[PDB]
Amino acid sequence: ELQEKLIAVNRVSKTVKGGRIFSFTALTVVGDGNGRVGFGYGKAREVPAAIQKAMEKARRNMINVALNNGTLQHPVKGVHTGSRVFMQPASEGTGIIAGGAMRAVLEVAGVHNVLAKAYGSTNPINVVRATIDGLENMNSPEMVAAKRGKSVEEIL
Amino acid sequence: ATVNQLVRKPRARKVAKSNVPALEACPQKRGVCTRVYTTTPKKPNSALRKVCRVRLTNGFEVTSYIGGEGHNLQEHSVILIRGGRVKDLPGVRYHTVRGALDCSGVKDRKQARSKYGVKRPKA
Amino acid sequence: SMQDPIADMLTRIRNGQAANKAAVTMPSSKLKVAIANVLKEEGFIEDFKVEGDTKPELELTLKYFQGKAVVESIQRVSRPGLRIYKRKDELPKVMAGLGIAVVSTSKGVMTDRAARQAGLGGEIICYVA
Amino acid sequence: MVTIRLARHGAKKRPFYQVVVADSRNARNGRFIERVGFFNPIASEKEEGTRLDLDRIAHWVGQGATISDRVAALIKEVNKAA
Amino acid sequence: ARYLGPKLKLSRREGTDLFLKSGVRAIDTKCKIEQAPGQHGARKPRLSDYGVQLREKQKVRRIYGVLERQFRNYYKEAARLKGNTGENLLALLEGRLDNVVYRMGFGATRAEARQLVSHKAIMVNGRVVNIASYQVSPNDVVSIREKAKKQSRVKAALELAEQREKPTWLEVDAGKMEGTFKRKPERSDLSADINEHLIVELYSK
Amino acid sequence: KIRTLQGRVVSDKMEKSIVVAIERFVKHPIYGKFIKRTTKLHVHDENNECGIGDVVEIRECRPLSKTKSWTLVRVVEKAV
RNA sequence: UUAGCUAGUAGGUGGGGUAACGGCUCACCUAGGCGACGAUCCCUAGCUGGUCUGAGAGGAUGACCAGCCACACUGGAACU
RNA sequence: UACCCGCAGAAGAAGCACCGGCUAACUCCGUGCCAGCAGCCGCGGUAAUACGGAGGGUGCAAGCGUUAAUCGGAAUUACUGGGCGUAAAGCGCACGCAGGCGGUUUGUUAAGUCAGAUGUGAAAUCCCCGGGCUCAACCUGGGAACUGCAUCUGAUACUGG
Repeated sequence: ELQEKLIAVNRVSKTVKGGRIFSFTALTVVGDGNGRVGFGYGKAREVPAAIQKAMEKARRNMINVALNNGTLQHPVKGVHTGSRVFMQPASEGTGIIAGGAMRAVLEVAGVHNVLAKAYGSTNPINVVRATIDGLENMNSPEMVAAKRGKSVEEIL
Repeated sequence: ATVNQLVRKPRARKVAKSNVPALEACPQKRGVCTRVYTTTPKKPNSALRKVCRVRLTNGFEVTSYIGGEGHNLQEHSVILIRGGRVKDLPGVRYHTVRGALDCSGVKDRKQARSKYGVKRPKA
Repeated sequence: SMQDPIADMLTRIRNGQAANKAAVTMPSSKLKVAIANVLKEEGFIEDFKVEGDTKPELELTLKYFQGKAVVESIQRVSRPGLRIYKRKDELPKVMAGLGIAVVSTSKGVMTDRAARQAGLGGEIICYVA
Repeated sequence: MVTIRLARHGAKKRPFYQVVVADSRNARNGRFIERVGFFNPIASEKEEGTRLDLDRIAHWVGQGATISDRVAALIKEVNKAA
Repeated sequence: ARYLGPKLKLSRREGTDLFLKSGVRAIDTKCKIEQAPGQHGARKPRLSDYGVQLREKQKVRRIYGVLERQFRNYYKEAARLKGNTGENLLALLEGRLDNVVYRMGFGATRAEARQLVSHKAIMVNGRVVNIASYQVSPNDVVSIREKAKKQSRVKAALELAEQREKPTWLEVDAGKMEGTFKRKPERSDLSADINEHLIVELYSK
Repeated sequence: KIRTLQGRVVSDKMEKSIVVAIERFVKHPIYGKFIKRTTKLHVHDENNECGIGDVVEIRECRPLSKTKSWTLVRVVEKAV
């Protein structure tokens, strides 16, 4: 049911008395092709075990993003430690205009038409954190209407 | 930062210099080589790079790398430099095109022939 | 010195929301009470009230929905260092129209949508969403 | 003097003339005071290959503008057909 | 301006059948369709994201026989037009003369249909049209010339055309050898295995 | 009905002529800030009634001299 | 890493001159006028509608087409 | 002349760059930090998917690479749109002219600001809907745009007098 994407796999290291110990880290994202998406970061000595840990961590701690019919609902910007990210809704059939980790997380998150841009450092972990941060605090018309106590027609 | 400060003194751009100044915004330049010699490269590598000191037609005196394997270049030969530095030699910034006015193409070359000026071998 | 009372008002609102204060108090002004009136009729603040005679003090009763604050982004747009004026055909839509932009027109100060309906531009005081 | 003439504005071997009111000293395709129409010499059927703003043309002749031989023939054709 | 190499090689590289042959014989009986061409074909290297976008674009381009310059012009035109970019590009690609000839079954393959158009055997609205890339519009009737109407390959392709699904946006009369393009084909009529959104984001870097 | 300008008088030493500073308020073309820009003009002043620091009203007329194409029509706020 | 520039120079009266206003020119009088919102000096450059790029704001540019200016071996000068 | 009709015959018509990563596409043989490659990281020192040749593959196509030059990526002069404890960056501290900004109430003015109208912003070019060359490039009808400037009338909330 859920679609899982592997974003970046790199080899981290650790020096001990014996010498260098090489470990692997796996950044993956999972989602239901709709408002549910979540990212996982796993680490192990082998890449299959790393990707498996990442998928288990990704399937938990997911969030609900109040998205439109196929796009976002307003231009929103997010930040997490090095990646000022900005994204806005686009018309039908323009695709996912995004780079690196952003493309994978958006695609799995179900949006199909979006203009995005990554400022600052484009580190994959930080941008996928910042992207879901912006998505998490993205207001919806019903939420803002109920929040301010007015009708959705009054706010349009 | 402040808009007042920018009004008093506008944002200075950064004028970029060319890394091939002897061409004078021309694609190639003709020159006569005053010396043909070899030199050793920088720290990681080790070889005898074939380079020639050429006097350009605009008065500049620059060094140019002779590409390919083997060359017939001797002094008083009119060659054509085109720009493009070699990372691993200090002060060599230009390449001499093979196949222009005196510099013959690299013999027995069957791949990337266009870059070294050799006619197509007839079957 | 204190050279922007409107920015000070927005800053008091933002800080009170962050600090979970029920109400904030500041020295009043005819423009502050006007923006407060706009916020109240747009559902951003619960109610406003001005007391005093010689040194009137305006008190804003803040609004909270579902634990967290309602106003999550409020920023001054035309500030004394750089004024911003926009014509009616190029007014901005804050948060795709879900948020509002307090714009001061000739017919009093109103929201951006009201200004578009009424067909006249003005000075853009602040965005609030 | 002020004249009303044709400006060759088209691709090679397929001309298209713009009827313009220009000062006669100037070049053919150059400066003009007011554009008053077109003439497509190779147009097919069902499409108007000539349209003249006869009100402005009359206004300029009243103002003292002369008229070219080809322009005279075109006005004659337009008035005969319409 | 035309690809003159082996046709089945392209199909093998794309993994699927790009309909580059008539369809009378089984594709497996002529090639190793599941295996990429060349010496190192057995291996399945992990394709990058740019790789999958480029593969989809090349897949469509080889399907319709268009070259890169023409295809980029098509993309620019589609992006210029109103609406969904992918549907507009697919419509523009589907509006070509030789493509419509193949859909109508006058030509077994698209290459055969292209040679038919180029060799002065097709007439759009009674006027002879020779350009393979000619865009046809709604309500246009296309037919073979009287001289070329007796060619064996044309009927040989019409019988083959029955084995494939019939286009809902066309009306063909196999006796008089004429068809009628009444509207531009909707995406739902097109084959759903083509992810055109990859091309529309590959070209808009 | 006719185009007319206003400005401070910055100099009146020369006979029958004064320098008038029109102070406009234009938005900066790039940074959007509104800045004051002045433009000194040589203005014909018949009878020499104008002094330093008086706001006057001028209109553009035919060229009196090399640098004089504007002339005053009245004088307001004559105080020191 | 150009801070001062200017004596027909800024203005007035009058005469001359131009198709026409005007230090355009001359006699006399006044000591002014330009300049930190960059005068003067140095280097570079024909200007514009536009062209390329960019989501935009901008950056760069002025070949073809069209508008204006200036020049015709170099430096002046008038005649019709 | 475009264009159309007829004749013989698949004949008279495919090359260029690349394949270690960025970057789509991999193996074998000769050479051993030599010859050489390179836009960056970097290969080659007698088992090179990185040099040269072959086979295979990838991208383009009457073009294909390299060079020169501009913008983008570069949020890397940041107005939109960056920062200054330690990464480059708070003058050693203060007074202060010119300059920038200014608490709160009322009246007046309308300069800044906003609305409407008029004149203007040459034609072409860009954009939209069509038409003509078999299509396209190209040519062309009408509209939009030219975000600007000037004048007239009005609004007075904010800034200025």
